[PDB]
Amino acid sequence: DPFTQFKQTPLPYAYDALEGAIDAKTMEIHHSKHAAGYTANLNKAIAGTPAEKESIENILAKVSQYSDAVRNNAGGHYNHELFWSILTPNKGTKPSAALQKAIDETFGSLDALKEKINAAGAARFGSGWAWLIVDNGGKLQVTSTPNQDNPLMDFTKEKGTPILGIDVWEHAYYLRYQNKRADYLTTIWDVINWEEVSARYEKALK
Amino acid sequence: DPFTQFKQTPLPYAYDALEGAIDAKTMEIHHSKHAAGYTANLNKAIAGTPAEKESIENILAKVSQYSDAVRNNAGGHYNHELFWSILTPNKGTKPSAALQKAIDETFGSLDALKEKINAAGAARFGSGWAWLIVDNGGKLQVTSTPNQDNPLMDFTKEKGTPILGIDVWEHAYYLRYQNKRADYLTTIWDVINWEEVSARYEKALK
Ligand SMILES: [Mn+2]
Ligand SMILES: [Mn+2]
Repeated sequence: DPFTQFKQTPLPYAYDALEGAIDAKTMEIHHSKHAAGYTANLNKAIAGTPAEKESIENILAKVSQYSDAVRNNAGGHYNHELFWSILTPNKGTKPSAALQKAIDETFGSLDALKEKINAAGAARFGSGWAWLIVDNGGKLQVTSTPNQDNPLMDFTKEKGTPILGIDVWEHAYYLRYQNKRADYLTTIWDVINWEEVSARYEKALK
Repeated sequence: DPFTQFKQTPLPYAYDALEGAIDAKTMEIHHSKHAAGYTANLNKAIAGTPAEKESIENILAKVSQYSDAVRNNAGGHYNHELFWSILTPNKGTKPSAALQKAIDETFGSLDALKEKINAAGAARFGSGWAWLIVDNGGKLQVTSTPNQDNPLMDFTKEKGTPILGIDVWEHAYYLRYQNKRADYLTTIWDVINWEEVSARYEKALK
């Protein structure tokens, strides 16, 4: 049906393509059950409200005006859509020259950035997400959020445009890693698509 | 070491005793990794603080006065300790006459109570717990809380003494049920120890 407000973008890889870090079963359930449910519930939650024809960014920017169902499913849809786009089976991507320079000046090195993201992800108690954002000063920042909340939401304290998010809900890693979230965080870097992260950074600065 | 403030209780059954509803691998990780960590981090968090010599119930009753590490691990330890005690491989336990009468007058029947708990469990977005509590007027209530929070905490909306808690963190059900939290909730009734729930009820009314 072309007329639904929100859709899942087709995945640019197979469910078993990311086995360097994420098992195939997780990819399939995570995409076709969890994430698909956020999209369907978002379409339902916005129906008949002022969010009905708004962009996802605009819904998040005014999210406190809407029901909790809009919040949780708008976050869910946005976050997962971003997450799929920043994974890849192709090894060895790296930040653009401009992103690399910004990472080095802000954190020291790519390793130092990964350490900070890993630590933020580990420190998120319960369900949530780790983020790399561009703030309203054009500055890079590492944050985390609970549940499906994100740095675009009106009430979020550390606001900015996400260029990278890593899912630390237990559903994202339990089948392969069980309690070992830190091993998931260490390993996921092998499938992060730094070309996509870099394209998002370019747009955030414009 | 007899002098630590908090210790875990070993399971009063085998890890595979609950395989009607819960896989052995989950029981082992859940008790030896997640719940062991909450106990250890609780003992560390309260050390050298006023919580250091307080009972777990008293810590929780003032938990807003302490750090997040105290709140999260005090809840974690209490909730898991209660959880293990209300599971059993002994099939066909039933509420005591006193508890059954209160259940029937408040909810209508045992099935009605189960429905209500299953619904609270399903509606808890993110990580948390579903609870049956005895409130401060002696009456039964069904609630849910986020993360490791619980009804003994000073800032919980619906306060009371828990007699039954069901863990709806993904780690509690993902290996066996994946996204199907509702199937987990339906099935877990097979292993609820109503004899322990009834003992907790009797004590709560005092
Ligand atoms: Mn997810
Ligand atoms: Mn648990």
